[PDB]
Amino acid sequence: MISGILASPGIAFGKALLLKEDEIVIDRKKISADQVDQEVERFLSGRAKASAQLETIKTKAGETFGEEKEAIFEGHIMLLEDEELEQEIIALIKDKHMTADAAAHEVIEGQASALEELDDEYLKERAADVRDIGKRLLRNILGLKIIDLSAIQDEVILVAADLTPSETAQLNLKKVLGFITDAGGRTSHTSIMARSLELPAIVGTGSVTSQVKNDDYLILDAVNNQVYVNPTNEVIDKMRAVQEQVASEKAELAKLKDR
Repeated sequence: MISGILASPGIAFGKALLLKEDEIVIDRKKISADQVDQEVERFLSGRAKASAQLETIKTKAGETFGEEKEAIFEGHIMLLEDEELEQEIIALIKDKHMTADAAAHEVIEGQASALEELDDEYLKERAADVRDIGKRLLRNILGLKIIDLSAIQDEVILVAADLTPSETAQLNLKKVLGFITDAGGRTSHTSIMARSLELPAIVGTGSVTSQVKNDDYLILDAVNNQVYVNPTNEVIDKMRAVQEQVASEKAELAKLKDR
């Protein structure tokens, strides 16, 4: 079947919520000196909103997990406000006649690749987290729609190949019944949420993200390390009784202490 790494015990039932994102496309058209002024406004002005959005998330990381994680997000903000990167990005637009989205991606292309050459869990993770900062800037300059994961109204299971610390830091723990992703690794941030929250979870799904679609009915067994896809009603009744029978057994244990 599908055997994952089992993060925490606990049976849960819910629909599959797949997170689908459209790839970002960069425009490589060369602009004229007349539109160059517009690129700087979108860039300088974009930082106005990006600095604010990233700044708000920074607090969520501290109010959600504690000051220990808040320091990591504070460092990312320093990169965006580095006066050094600003001069380089501005020069590329005016020197190479590149669009703000195009010039910005070039700088981000080397910042991420450079961090990958370091063999440290902190610096390496910074490579992936830094790339995320560039994606946020690109999404704001083009006015791309932003997915608000905190606006979920139906409790369901969250399924994704992997979540980045920023997305996990802003995830709403009250609207998600559990997490099931295909990132079985000690460095998987999703696994860390499960250990601190002890909520039932799995990460070594392997390739379930490539075999399930949003709205699929999934049962998390968190007992024998197996997930059921498209289970029959007869099978659902069998699993529903096992988890529920456990809750009733706890009440009976209180009466067995007097004999």
